[PDB]
Amino acid sequence: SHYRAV
Amino acid sequence: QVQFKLVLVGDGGTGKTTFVKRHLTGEFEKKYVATLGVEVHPLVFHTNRGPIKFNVWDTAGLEKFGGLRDGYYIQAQCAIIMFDVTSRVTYKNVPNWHRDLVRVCENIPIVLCGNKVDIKDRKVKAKSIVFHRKKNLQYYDISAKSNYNFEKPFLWLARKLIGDPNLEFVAM
Amino acid sequence: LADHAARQLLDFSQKLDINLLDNVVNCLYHGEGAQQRMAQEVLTHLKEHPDAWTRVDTILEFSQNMNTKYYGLQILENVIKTRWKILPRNQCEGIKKYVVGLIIKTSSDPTCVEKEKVYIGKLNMILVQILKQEWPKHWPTFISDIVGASRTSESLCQNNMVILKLLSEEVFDFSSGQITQVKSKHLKDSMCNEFSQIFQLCQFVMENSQNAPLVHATLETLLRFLNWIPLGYIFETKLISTLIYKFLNVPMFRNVSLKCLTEIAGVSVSQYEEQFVTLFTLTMMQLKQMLPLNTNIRLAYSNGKDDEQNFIQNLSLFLCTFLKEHDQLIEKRLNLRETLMEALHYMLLVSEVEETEIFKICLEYWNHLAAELYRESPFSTFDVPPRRQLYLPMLFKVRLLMVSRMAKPEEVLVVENDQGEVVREFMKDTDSINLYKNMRETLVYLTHLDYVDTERIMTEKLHNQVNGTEWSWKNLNTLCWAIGSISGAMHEEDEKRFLVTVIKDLLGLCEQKRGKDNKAIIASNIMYIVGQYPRFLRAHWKFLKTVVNKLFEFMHETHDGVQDMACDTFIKIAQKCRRHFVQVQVGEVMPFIDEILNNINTIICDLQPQQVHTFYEAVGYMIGAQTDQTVQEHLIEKYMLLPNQVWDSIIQQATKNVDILKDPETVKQLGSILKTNVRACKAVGHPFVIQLGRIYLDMLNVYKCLSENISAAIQANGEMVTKQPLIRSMRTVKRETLKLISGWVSRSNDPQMVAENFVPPLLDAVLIDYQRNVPAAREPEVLSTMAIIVNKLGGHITAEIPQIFDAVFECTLNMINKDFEEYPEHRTNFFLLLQAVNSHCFPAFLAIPPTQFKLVLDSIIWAFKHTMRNVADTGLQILFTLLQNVAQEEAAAQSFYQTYFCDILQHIFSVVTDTSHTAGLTMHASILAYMFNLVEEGKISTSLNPGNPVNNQIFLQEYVANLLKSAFPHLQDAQVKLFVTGLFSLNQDIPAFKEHLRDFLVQIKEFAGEDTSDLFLEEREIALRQADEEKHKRQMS
Ligand SMILES: Nc1nc2c(ncn2[C@@H]2O[C@H](COP(=O)(O)OP(=O)(O)OP(=O)(O)O)[C@@H](O)[C@H]2O)c(=O)[nH]1
Ligand SMILES: [Mg+2]
Repeated sequence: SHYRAV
Repeated sequence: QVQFKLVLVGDGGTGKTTFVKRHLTGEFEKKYVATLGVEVHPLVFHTNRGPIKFNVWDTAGLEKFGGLRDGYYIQAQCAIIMFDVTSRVTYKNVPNWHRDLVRVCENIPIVLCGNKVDIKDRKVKAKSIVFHRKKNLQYYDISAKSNYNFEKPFLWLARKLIGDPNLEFVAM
Repeated sequence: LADHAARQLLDFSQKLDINLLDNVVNCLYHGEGAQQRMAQEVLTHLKEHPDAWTRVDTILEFSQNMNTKYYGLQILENVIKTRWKILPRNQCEGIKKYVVGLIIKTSSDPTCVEKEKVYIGKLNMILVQILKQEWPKHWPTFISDIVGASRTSESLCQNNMVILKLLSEEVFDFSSGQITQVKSKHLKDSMCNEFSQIFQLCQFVMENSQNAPLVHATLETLLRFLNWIPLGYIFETKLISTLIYKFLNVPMFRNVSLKCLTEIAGVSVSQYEEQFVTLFTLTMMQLKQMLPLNTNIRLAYSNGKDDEQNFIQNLSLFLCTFLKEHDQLIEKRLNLRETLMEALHYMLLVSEVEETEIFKICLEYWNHLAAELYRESPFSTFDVPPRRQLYLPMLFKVRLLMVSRMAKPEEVLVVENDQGEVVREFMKDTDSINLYKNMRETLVYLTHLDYVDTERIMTEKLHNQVNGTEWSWKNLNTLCWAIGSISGAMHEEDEKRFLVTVIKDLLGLCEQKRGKDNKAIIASNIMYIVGQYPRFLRAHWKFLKTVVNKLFEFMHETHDGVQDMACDTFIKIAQKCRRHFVQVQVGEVMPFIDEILNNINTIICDLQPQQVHTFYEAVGYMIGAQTDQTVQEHLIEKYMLLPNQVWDSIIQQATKNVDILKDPETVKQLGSILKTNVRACKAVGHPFVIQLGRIYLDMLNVYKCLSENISAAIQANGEMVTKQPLIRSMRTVKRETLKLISGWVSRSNDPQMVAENFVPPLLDAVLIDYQRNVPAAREPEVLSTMAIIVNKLGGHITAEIPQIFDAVFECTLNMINKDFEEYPEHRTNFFLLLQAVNSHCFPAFLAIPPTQFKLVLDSIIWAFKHTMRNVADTGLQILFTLLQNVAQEEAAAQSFYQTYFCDILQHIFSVVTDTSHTAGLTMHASILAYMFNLVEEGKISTSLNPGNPVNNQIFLQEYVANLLKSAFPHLQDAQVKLFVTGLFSLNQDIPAFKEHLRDFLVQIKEFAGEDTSDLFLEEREIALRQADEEKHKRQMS
């Protein structure tokens, strides 16, 4: 999927 | 005589100059006069095994007067990152100061100091200060006004640099 | 020579002197005196010049000292960050080639890499800055090229791993405040789209490479990547198994691999349960091999090296993280129960380490576990709850840990005041107090789970103290702190029995022990324990009376610390059991308050003045519990008799001859009397008015006279006279007078009486005296005092606000108008007073001369321009509240708008675009948002351009656009137009407004030239339009 918010 | 280099960094108006001046002369400064660039101040402590000198490089926490910035960190032996427990933004910027510091100093002793703990209204709660954990930094609550814990960071740095966990200041 | 060198360096019409630059930098890094500062200034000026980089290459072609090379790289990085968008493409390509070639050349040589790592790091950071500027639009094949170069060579692979780590840090960790939202999102998407190749390279290096430094660098890069990469790359590959098997057990990879495992464990998803269970199981299996459960982790840490201590800390972190996250997941598996217990065992072992931070992590986990178990079922030992049944075997171990390592309940500090007074103070919320609070909460939860086990542990500890096996002052103090911490955690009957047993055993121990010091320690511990159980003392009157009489007896004990302990315990008991000193107790003829008051002189004959003040505060707490008005008044009169005698004697002496007020001893006596009065007022509250009413006028007579003296002294020998003891005592008297007035007014429940009686004397005694004083002699507390009064009186003091201003306002403004530094306390208190007046006495502002209101507005603007954070925040709050108040009153709203709206907006924008005022950004945005909403709804019904009756919104758009363009000429018209449209569109979304302001702040620091590609004008406009539509829909709803 897409990256994760930090 | 053994003398190290200490780099004191942190946001503007956190108490770096006040802390250094209180250690140098004992007088508390009530007015905020922003530092321009960096000021080098020699502190001398007396341990049970001789005198130890910290050449503190009190840097400017404001971008406008930042100066060389990372140029000061070169050849630094220890560091103190200071923030203000009455302003959350000062703590929120601790990661940035740490990042700038490590890039020039791969592995040095680092003390994270939270100043102004004497003020009744505390904005950075003691339970929210967790940055030092994953970074192997030594955290200390200090107070330049009230002299609370004001000597612990230097003692920890001296112990780390000399490698003697049983080192103490005698104030001879 | 120095000035000539500086001029030569800054003279860009002549060739740079590399030797001179090297000498200057060597002086900076090894100088002594003004030479180092001069070198700093010269280097900063040289870096500032826009044409410095034209010499940077030359420096890198001729410099010998690494410091000068670092300086040149700093200049180059500044140029890349700022002006990269206006340089010719040929120059950009040349810089790219030079940077890449230098990186490759320096990384190729192992000796050069070893010698200078700061140079390599700076070069990598410059490369990352170039990547941020260009990649991927102008460098679409960077990722593939670096992957191939890494695959070809090992040193190049290590350098590329470092570069990729830096890129990830700058794109995902430190993007906010340095990259706009649109460009940050673009960079994140680009990094995530090409991450497959990077992950494949990392996996290849981990699985195949045998070069330890390269594997370490790859592990560090992976640790950095784990913060953001999609979960699939973690929980659907061999990453966890590879880390646990190939690196976790290796001595030189254990720390970094454990950090990676901790980062993986911190993740919380509901579809990778098997992966988390496998992670836990394999990590536990490895740990049991590399760290036997029979090891003494405390001794290992004590004698361990830095790597060992870091490993122990990381192990504690990993255990705490994974347990707090997936304890329920692990519990559900029966076959893993033993493993779970082993994990707990490890925690307990680490809990024995003499390290504050490691213990804090372990205690955080213990608190979480105890809280969860208590929430499951708060009842004590029906069938035991499932989770409690699982954890029963070690809950007693946790209880023993809590009791054996209890932290000090309170922190006491000796501080020298401004005047030189040595004062004992209690810290409110520090790290150590938080530690004690967490330990107390954990122990209270555990005791609620079952009190028999806690009582048994405490009894065993007390027995071991009695028999001498574990006897020491530290152990007794810790045990007594643990006993006190659990107050109220058990029923009244069990508490009574347990406390009776504990006190009997402690008294026996005190009897058996020999020496004054041991007896003092044991007695102090007994007093602390009894003072922590107010319910016990309330239940039994004989015990309470015996305790109080024992405290009075101790108050005559000259042994160090006994009197302070007695006074602290007495005030604690008086506060907690106040209602039991005023009523008549069975077997008594009169209430204990009368008995104490009759013998007050003989009780405090040996106490020090601060202890006397504490005793008076405790007695005042007791007095304040008397509900009857007449008896309370009689008690108050009998209560202040001793201070009042000295007060009256001093007043009569002064009336006979005012010169007595210059006698230092009289001033010390007055200060002590006023401190006693302040403490009594704090303890008693409103009914103390009578005492104040008895001395008020006389106090105001002592204040003013003393004030005058101080001023005279300053006029005779300057400010240095303020350091003399006599002036310090006079200032102490003045400050105590102000403290008494402020305290009573704050605690007084009668604004009308206060305004009628106590304010008019203040107007002349303090305010006009404050005005007549020289600037050096003015007391800042006055202003603060007034603020308090206003905060309490509001509408009852509005009529007096003008006069008050005429006494303090102008004379104060002229003191804090020449700079932002001098008289910090005066600025703070003045703006607090202005805030109080604005919040509670706005009609005073609405009913003053227009010139005075203009001066007030100018003072507020001066306030929010301050470097001091508190002053600026107060100014911003004042401005926001003033805007709301003006909006509330319709009549003057239009006039205020047409007179000050544009000026306030201009000043707000001036502070907003300043880096020194970012801490107040939130408030800035709020104000701005409100203002723009005010201009968009139509509240301003009068055009702000009388000459041209144009729509308010259009006029404001043009005005702000022109103001920003003039302030920052290098901005593009499209940039300013988009910024203004967002200002007028995001006015109902404060977080979005603040993000927009941050985007503008980062934009104005970069010269975008004529390039509109990096601005993402289309995406930003689409976002603004979506926000406008959402706000419109919310308005319709
Ligand atoms: N309440 C309180 N104020 C303090 C304390 N220490 C310093 N201050 C105040 O906080 C401000 C700090 O000013 P400086 O010492 O110049 O701060 P700095 O961080 O060195 O400033 P820059 O050089 O601009 O980064 C001043 O107002 C100090 O008087 C403290 O322990 N308590
Ligand atoms: Mg400073």
